[PDB]
Amino acid sequence: SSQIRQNYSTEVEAAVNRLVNLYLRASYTYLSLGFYFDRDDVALCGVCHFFHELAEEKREGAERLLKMQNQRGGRALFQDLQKPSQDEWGTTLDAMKAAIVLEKSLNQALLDLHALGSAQADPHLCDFLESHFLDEEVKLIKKMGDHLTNIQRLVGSQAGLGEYLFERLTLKHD
Amino acid sequence: SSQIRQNYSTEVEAAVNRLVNLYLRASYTYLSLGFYFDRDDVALCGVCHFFHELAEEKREGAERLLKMQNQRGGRALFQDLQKPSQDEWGTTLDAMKAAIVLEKSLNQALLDLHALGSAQADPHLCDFLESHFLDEEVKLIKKMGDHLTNIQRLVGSQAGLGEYLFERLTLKHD
Amino acid sequence: SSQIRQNYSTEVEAAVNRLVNLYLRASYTYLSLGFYFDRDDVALCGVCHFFHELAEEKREGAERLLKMQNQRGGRALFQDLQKPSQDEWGTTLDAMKAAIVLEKSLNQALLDLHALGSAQADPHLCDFLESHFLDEEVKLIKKMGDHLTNIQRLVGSQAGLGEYLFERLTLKHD
Amino acid sequence: SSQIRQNYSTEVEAAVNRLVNLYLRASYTYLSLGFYFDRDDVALCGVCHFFHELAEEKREGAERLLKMQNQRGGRALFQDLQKPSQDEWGTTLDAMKAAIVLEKSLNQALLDLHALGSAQADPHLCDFLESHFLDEEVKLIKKMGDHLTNIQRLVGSQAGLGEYLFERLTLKHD
Repeated sequence: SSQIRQNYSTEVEAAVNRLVNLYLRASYTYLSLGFYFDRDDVALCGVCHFFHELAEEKREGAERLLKMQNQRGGRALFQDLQKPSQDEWGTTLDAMKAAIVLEKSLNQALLDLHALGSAQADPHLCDFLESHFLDEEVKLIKKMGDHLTNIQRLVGSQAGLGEYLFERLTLKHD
Repeated sequence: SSQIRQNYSTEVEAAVNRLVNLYLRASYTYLSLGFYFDRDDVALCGVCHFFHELAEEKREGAERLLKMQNQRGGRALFQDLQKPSQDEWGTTLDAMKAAIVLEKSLNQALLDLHALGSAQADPHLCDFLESHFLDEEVKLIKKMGDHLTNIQRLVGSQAGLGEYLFERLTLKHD
Repeated sequence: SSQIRQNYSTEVEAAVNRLVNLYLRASYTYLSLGFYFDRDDVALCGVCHFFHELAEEKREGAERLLKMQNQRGGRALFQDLQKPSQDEWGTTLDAMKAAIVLEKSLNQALLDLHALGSAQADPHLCDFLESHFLDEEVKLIKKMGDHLTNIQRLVGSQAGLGEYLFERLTLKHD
Repeated sequence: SSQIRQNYSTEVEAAVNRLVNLYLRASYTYLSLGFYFDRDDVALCGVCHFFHELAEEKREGAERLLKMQNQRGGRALFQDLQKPSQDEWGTTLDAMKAAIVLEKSLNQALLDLHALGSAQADPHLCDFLESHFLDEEVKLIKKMGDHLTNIQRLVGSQAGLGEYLFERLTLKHD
């Protein structure tokens, strides 16, 4: 039961639970991506930090959604977290491409949820998705697109050299 | 007169004045609630601080609305402030129930005003109600619901003991 | 491929991947447990912190196992993460009971893996499970048993009061 | 004579002396490796620091083993230290390959000694090899495998450029 629920549709409640699952799944994908880059036959430190930072960001996003669910009087429902789509992620380029596709899918899910909030006249939901979701997604996708462009320019005829240099000079950590 | 008014409907201007009255009335209710808990035959310090903090928050909300009214070129109009609905507020439980009802009514007034802003295509109003009103209300109502649940679990067969313990261990101050 | 693998059986590699899944599943269970205690109709702050701290600990355990997998030249393989066994977790007592059962299952999985390491004559694995897994589990299970005993002594005839007091006086945070 | 020897087999005592010789020999190999990279016709600063750090680590390992030998009441016996297997070590890649082979041989000697300790029911020996030998070896071999992968990706068609960049950007010092 809840003593607090107000202007919070069952449709939005369900969509929020699905978005939690999508964020957690994204986090799990990023967990796998980072560890792949820590394989001794891959060994790109900076790429591990990049994807693991994202794993943490996605988990935090899910956690924020769950906090909001409870603030509104909705009820968290968890589903299975599907294993990531690949066991091996190819080159830094392949991985960054998969990451952009992943983010675009999360972004579309956010847009769909915002549209649902508008349809349900739920301005708190609208406000919430703004800060910490919509703008963060746009910024993250821009960063990934920038990375992709730099990775692509570094392939040329010497892909190994380019991959090393990108990790050394773009993906620094700490 | 005003030299600044732009995209600010008479409908919104009037609704903002009514919302100021509702916030001030809420502040007055909270003033009364707190002092009731300071009666020598009631004597629950933590409950006084809880409601008096809310009295201050509600007054600040009204003040923000009035500042916004002037920023938009609307004109403040004050009405009587109706005395609070009760002279005596019963138990901490009774009081917390009355407080939740009060807040839900303010929240509904905010939602009605946001809807009016949408209908009048007034995005500044929309932005304004977001921060410092909509999200604050949701958070406050969640806190009150949490309190209610804890108060309710403490009644059992020993209501006096439970009421004392809630004030001592949940409603600490300073 | 790997250029580093030495004395690391396929049996242990597979068992390590399964243990990663078990730790992640435990983390997910704890995520759900904590949020349940943040429902407005449950509202036990200290219990949320307790289970969320464990969610973090379990995720870190999985992460350590994955780091070790790569250090040994094994290959991480992720599987679905099964949703937690319950959507609603009952009383603090019910939850603490479920947590102890969960931990005992993880502990048994650690013991099974240590036995496999002994059978495969893999002392690095043996060393690894020692620190940060075996002793941490024993300590955690002891803490949970202590909590259970205290929760049980607090039920008596006044379960609501006891549940509140345990959260207030045992499960403090920060 | 000794007044302290307890549960310390002559087999383990002898194996410990042989392991001291292997560690010292490894240290000597690393001494040679580093100085080769300081030849004016080789001139790779970072590679000198990398191998000289290892020379120090291996000497310290031998010293720890000798301290333990005396703690157990065994008697140190030194043998000749065979000169390193090469006078000239080729490319950074050739050298890193030779280093991995060297480390794998030390690791195997540690595993053989741990097995002997198990066979002789000597848990102090078991404990000792754990910390500061077994786990350090695994970590070091993982680092070397990572280096090898990076060196290999940098060869491509421009080996000179790749060798310079690895030394500049991976093997920094101080």
